[PDB]
Amino acid sequence: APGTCSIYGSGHYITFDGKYYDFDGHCSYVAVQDYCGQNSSLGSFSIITENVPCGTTGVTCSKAIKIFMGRTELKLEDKHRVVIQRDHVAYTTREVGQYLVVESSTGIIVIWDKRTTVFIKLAPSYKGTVCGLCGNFDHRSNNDFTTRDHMVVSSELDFGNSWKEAPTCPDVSTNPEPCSLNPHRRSWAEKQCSILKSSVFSICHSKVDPKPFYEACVHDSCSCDTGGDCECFCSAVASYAQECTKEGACVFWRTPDLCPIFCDYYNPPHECEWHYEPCGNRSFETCRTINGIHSNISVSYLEGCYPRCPKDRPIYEEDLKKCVTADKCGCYVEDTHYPPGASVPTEETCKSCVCTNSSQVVCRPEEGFCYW
Ligand SMILES: *[C@@H]1O[C@H](CO)[C@@H](O)[C@H](O)[C@H]1NC(C)=O
Ligand SMILES: [Ca+2]
Repeated sequence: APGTCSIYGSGHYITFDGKYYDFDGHCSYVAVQDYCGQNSSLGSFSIITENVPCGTTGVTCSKAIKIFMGRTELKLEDKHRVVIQRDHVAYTTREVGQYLVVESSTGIIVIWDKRTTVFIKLAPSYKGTVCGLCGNFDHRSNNDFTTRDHMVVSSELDFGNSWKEAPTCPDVSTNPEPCSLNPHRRSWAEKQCSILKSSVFSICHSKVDPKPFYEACVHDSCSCDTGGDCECFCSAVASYAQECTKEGACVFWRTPDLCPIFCDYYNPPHECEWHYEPCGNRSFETCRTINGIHSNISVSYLEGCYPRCPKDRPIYEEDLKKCVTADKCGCYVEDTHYPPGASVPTEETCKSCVCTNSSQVVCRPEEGFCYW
């Protein structure tokens, strides 16, 4: 029973609690934090999305995600996870299918597709104790629009604006209407996006209502008018797929003509490792699934290109893109991978260290005084 916030395409949001709503601000904003009480200082983590305008109609798209876990700051930007400041909470950074996943010992998962979409998973412990654009995760939709000042509002725009992180950003006064703005895109938009209501997604229509996702798929196909509309369309179908695969109803919607994916590209010369899985596979073992964070909270189900490793080397080792035996993974220290044999660094005195040929990190003193 975790909660999931979604932020995708050109300004669409799904609170932990099931409220769909659009908001298009050109600022950084608080997707969710637990600094939500009366005290400035009382809380743990904030997750920020930096949004930018995308297209000419005035909509805005998510471009980066900032993660604060206590005094630690991470950014997801330019297809990377980069570290801005660190002193220590534990997090691990895996690539999973299409996505890039940051996972923390404290119940927090960020799932990012390296473009406009992010999912945020919180462990059930956080119920009630969060706030921001994702709501407060208390099973009640009616009340997610709580301003940073603890007032309830009906206005999408007041809500969103009160969760801006830099006060010099201007406020939003209007919610753009891209299809009326760009009627010459209405037809293509409604045709492509009509897959979401078609037979292909039949099984999911019991579990997830496709109206909001269809409407945002059209929104975006009209608003992506500067280049690259097929990525806005495909992103928008994929967000729906996800909710399905979550709520049980994995759909194989991709085809060579519609939103093709090129997993075969990653295959070496005479091999057939890499393959598209539309629902992941739950028993996917990587070197980082085994030696990093192990939360109750599942990410296996994401679509992407996955490798198939042999019996003789069942464990995919992300960092060197090779298959290996569990004991030849290497070492992880502060989410940094050292291979067997490599030397592991040490802000400690007279103490040298090594990652062994068995994926353990062990240290040795140096008597050059200092001893055992
Ligand atoms: C909470 O606010 C009080 C003042 O209301 C302040 O003394 C305190 O340092 C703040 N943070 C805490 C107690 O962690
Ligand atoms: Ca709520």
